Amino acid sequence: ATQRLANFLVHSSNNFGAILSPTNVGSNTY
Amino acid sequence: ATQRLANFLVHSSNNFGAILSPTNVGSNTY
Amino acid sequence: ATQRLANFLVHSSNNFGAILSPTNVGSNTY
Amino acid sequence: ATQRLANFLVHSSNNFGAILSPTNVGSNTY
Amino acid sequence: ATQRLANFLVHSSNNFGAILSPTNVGSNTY
Amino acid sequence: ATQRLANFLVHSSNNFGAILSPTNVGSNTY
Amino acid sequence: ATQRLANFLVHSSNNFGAILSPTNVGSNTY
Amino acid sequence: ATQRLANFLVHSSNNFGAILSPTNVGSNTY
Amino acid sequence: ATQRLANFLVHSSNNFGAILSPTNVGSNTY
Amino acid sequence: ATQRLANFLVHSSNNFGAILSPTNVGSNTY
Repeated sequence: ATQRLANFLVHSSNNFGAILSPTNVGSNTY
Repeated sequence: ATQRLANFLVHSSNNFGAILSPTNVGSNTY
Repeated sequence: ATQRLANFLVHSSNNFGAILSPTNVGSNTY
Repeated sequence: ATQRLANFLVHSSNNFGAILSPTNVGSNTY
Repeated sequence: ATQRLANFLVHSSNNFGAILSPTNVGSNTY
Repeated sequence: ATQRLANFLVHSSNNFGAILSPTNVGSNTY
Repeated sequence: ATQRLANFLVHSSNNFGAILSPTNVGSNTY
Repeated sequence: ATQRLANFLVHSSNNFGAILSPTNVGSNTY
Repeated sequence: ATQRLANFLVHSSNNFGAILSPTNVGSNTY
Repeated sequence: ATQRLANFLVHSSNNFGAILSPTNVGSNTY
């Protein structure tokens, strides 16, 4: 059992409210 | 069992409310 | 058992409310 | 059991309120 | 059981309020 | 616009690999 | 726009590897 | 825009490796 | 924009390794 | 923009290693 993972960015959330408008953006390139 | 994964971005959510308008955007390129 | 995965973006959700209008957009290119 | 992980950035959250507009951005490159 | 992790940056949060607009940004490179 | 939701459990995922065998189980009752 | 939500449990994930076998279980009751 | 949420438990994750077997359990009651 | 949230417990994570077996449990009651 | 939050407990983490088995437990009551 082997895994090779190239460069990355990791995040996580939960969010709740009366009004939600989180902005999440990313434009990564190979 | 082997896996090779190129560069990536990972996120996760759950969200709830009276009004939901999260913006999620991404335009990655090979 | 082998897998090769090129560059990618991954997200996940569940969302619920009185009014839902999440925006999800992406325009990735090979 | 072996894993190789290239350079990365990791964050995590939960957030809630009356109005949510967190900005999360990243544009990492291989 | 072996893991090799390249250079990285790690952070964590929870945040809540009436108005949330945290900015989180990063543009790391391989 | 009104919604009434009784007690519940919520989860979400994405998963991938060479071999996948996640177990998800639940037996809730009214 | 009004929502009423009874008692609940919320979680979220993404997971990946060579072998995946997460266990997720719940048996909530009304 | 109004929301009423009863007692709850919230968590979030991302996890990855060669072998994954997280256990997540909950049996909440109304 | 108004939100009312009853008593709760909040946590967050990211975790990774060769072998993952975190235990997360909760049995809250209304 | 108004929020009312009842009594709560908040924690956060990130954890990683060769073997992970954190225990997180809670059984709060309304």
